[PDB]
Amino acid sequence: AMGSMERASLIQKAKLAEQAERYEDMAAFMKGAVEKGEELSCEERNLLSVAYKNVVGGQRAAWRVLSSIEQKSNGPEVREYREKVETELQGVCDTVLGLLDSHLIKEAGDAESRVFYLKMKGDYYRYLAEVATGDDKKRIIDSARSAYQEAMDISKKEMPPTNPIRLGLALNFSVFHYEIANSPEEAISLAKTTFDEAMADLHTLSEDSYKDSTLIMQLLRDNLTLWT
Amino acid sequence: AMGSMERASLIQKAKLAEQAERYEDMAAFMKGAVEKGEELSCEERNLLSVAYKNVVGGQRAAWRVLSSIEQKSNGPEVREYREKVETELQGVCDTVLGLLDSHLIKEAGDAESRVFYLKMKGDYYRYLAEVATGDDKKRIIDSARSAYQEAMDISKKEMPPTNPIRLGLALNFSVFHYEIANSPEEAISLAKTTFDEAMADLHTLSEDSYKDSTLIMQLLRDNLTLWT
Amino acid sequence: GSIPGRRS
Amino acid sequence: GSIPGRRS
Ligand SMILES: *Cc1ccc(S(=O)(=O)N2CCN(C)CC2)cc1
Ligand SMILES: *Cc1ccc(S(=O)(=O)N2CCN(C)CC2)cc1
Ligand SMILES: [Cl-]
Ligand SMILES: [Cl-]
Repeated sequence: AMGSMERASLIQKAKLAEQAERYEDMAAFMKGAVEKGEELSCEERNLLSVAYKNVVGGQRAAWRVLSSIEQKSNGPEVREYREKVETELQGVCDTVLGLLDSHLIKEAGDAESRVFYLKMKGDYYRYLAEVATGDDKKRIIDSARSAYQEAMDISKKEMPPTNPIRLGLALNFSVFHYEIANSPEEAISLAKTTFDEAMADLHTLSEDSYKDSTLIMQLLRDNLTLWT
Repeated sequence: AMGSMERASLIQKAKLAEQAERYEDMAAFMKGAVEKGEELSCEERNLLSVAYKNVVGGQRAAWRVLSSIEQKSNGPEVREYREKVETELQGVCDTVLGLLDSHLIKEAGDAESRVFYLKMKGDYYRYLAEVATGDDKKRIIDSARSAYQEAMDISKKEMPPTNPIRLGLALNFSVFHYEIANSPEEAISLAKTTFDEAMADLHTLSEDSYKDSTLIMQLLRDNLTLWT
Repeated sequence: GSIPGRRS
Repeated sequence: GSIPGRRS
């Protein structure tokens, strides 16, 4: 618990931890900062997101290595170790989801913060769904879908089609459709419509905003190239 | 503590952890395997060494990032966080040194195992010396020197000049001289003599041994190029 | 690929 | 550079 460290110090240390590539530390500092109870600024939300995407990204890559070895194998060691990594990953996803539920989402009133947190909620339920096999796997998938859908509804009402958070949300929801929901046609249609509506709005942007939006558009096009 | 897991299972999981790039896990499994009390085979020594070099390698890279930021800075946060990473690094080095002292070195009777463990002992005292500033920094440097020197004496009596452990020991002792002991001339002379005596022994080797030895010779030449 | 999201 | 020593 980071309860004895100042909020501003936790934020400063999270930035240092990023520079040092100490992502577990970075996540613990940002968890501490959230638990101070104040809303997060745009920059602080990004730090929270980057910390946990790196932590869970390493766990997911490890889980995929071990899952592949285990599939080829079919002693208990490979399964046991895959299970250990899986439980650790589930614990990190549950931690992030807990921060969003207590109480980041309910205090997020602006569209930019609310969309950001709901996209996170969809992503972390998606990572749970990647490893799920039991009685609640359908419910996990629906929890991801519901979070992404609420984020999409807000983003289409409140943000321009080139907004980078709106674009990244659509990208990740399209990956959800393709990889989790077994809806490749929905994934392709979402990615295409998102790309085209962004293209048509680029003329409104400054040079710096243009760079930000076109970077994510390229990720949409990369997926469309792979899927079609 | 890994006391309830079988030795063979710990070894198997250390190999899986390597494939999954889970080096902290890998180190904990290999620590558990050492604590079973049996000597380690050549392969098991390599697993132990690779696990801890990755763990301490990440800590050292982080410490250098933070130390550099702290030097440029001269709030307490940068120093505090550098100190936290430093203490963690010191704890890992102390853990490795403890395994070597209890009881890997004393049970190592063959030259190949004894040289391997003494080289490790020099390396981990060297990593302690990289961060040391207090009353015992000279003693830490001398502990590294003494371990490397005993390893060198055994290796010159018992191994051919192309033996990869002998070569890597000489490489790392030359780095100790250059970077820690402020003896660049000793570092250059050790690297040159090691390279030349290895060159003269390559004719005795099979194609596979030739590849193993020449790879480390290239690291010696790379340092000589940088130092001269 | 999803958003890498690994660098601030 | 010392021995990388990072891969078995
Ligand atoms: C989900 C998502 C992650 C990252 C981006 S971004 O890389 O465009 N960018 C991160 C930095 N902040 C300040 C702006 C957004 C977009 C979507
Ligand atoms: C200190 C040191 C580390 C690694 C080597 S090596 O890469 O040549 N090699 C590692 C694998 N084992 C089986 C042989 C040695 C040499 C020195
Ligand atoms: Cl609010
Ligand atoms: Cl023995």
